[PDB]
Amino acid sequence: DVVMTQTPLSLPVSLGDQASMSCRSSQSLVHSNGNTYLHWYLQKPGQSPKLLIYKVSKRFSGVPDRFSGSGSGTDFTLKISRVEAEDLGVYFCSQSTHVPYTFGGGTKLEMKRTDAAPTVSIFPPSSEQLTSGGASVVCFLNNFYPKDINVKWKIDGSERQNGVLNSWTDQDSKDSTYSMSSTLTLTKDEYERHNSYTCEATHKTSTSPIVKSFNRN
Amino acid sequence: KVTVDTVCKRGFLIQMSGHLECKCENDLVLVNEETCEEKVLKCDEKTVNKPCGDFSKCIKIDGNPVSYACKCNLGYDMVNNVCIPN
Amino acid sequence: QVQLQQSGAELVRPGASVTLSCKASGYTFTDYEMHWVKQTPVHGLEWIGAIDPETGGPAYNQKFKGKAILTTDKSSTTAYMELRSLTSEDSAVYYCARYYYVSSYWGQGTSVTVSSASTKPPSVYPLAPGSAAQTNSMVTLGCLVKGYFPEPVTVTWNSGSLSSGVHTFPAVLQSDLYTLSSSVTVPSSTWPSETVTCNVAHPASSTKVDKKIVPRD
Repeated sequence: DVVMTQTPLSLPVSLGDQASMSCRSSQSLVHSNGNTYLHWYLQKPGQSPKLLIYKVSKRFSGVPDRFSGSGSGTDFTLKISRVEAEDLGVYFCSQSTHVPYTFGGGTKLEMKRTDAAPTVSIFPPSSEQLTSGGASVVCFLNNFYPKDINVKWKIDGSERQNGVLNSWTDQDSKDSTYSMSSTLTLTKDEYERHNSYTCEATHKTSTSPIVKSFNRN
Repeated sequence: KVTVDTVCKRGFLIQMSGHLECKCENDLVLVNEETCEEKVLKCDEKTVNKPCGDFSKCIKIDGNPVSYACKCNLGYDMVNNVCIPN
Repeated sequence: QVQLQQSGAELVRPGASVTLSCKASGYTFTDYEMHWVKQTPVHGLEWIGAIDPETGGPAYNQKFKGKAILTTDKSSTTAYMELRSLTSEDSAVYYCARYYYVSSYWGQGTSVTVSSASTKPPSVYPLAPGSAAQTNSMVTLGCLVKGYFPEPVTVTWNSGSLSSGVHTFPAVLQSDLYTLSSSVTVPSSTWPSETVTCNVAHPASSTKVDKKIVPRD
């Protein structure tokens, strides 16, 4: 199979910037008919991918002329001359020279802004839940930038991976930040056998973990 | 022979110059009045009889070292490498 | 104009099969192949196979041989994909697309969710701070909405009067059931002196729940 690799995974830009993305193939995409079947798509959230450029550099009907593609053999490049708000989304390249047809992993074009440290909030089980035998501790990590973030749960100091459910928001359309929710679910039994519950965030804005804790006491 | 009831294959009717024509979608080429197909860029054994341009197809020419060429259909002259009615 | 109308969202028990449809209109059906493509967050875009509607002949990505079966019906200009013996790996969005050297038009996509659950209302748990908030500070409250099926649940705060400072996190399916959480952030001068309530609706079970967030004691 031909593997398609796209760089970068995330392209933060400000409106009006130029943008450039790379797509490389593991095998030449020149077809025996002379053509090169390398195409670019834009996919916005909740929608299907839409064709932008086909056969390396041909603009699909109706596509704004700020998009241009170039390249040859294995290396290809999509450029956006001046980024607009409607351009944010995930850009996929794909080849239809070789069966099976394959796609790259996508480059996500996103809004750049200044760094923002997450607001971390931790919440113990409600009494409603505890009467059922289950216990969930919830940690929100809200309105942070950049998007990269790591969350570790600690029970009395011991790192715990089982029982953790995580969910991420898309980039906020007003302040360009990201947010995260992390839920650690236990039995009431195990929950009452421990004291310190701690949500620890690793993010660019602090060199040490950002820590919210709750003591059952 | 293009009329209001012609169905343009991978193309569409448009008034160009005086009357109706099938214009190809994307970068396809005319293989006849009402048929648009993919344009190969090389004429060799792997593309024989395939479209190489509007009203042009890759042909195999029988001489010694067998050769291939993009030849216009009957009724057209390759003028500066573009088929145009004779 | 050219239209590819895919069938609605599917909820499928593990081991069952389901058949997806792609109704083509606005072009000559037999002039283009139909491709089907799978999309997941983990594995990205994957070409499933192609079918020539003039002959019904399919060609398959080796990865999906035996998992997918492509047919076409000329009279109705519809392409079908049958997925067989579904596992959790088959949960995805599935697209059909019109292809002639490039896929210029795509369907809107079909959501397939594999789960053994029947319709099930959520449990709705308040998330309230453990400690009182300082003067002129922000307070983050929340609601945990867990153990439901299928999507969607909706969440609002104070019947939608609290809209800024809200983060509703996308639902996550785990062990056949969805979990979702939502946070809201308000000045300490507004809560708990004014009431804050998350309103949860699950239309599939005709469930509507209001959960006032009360301070912990």
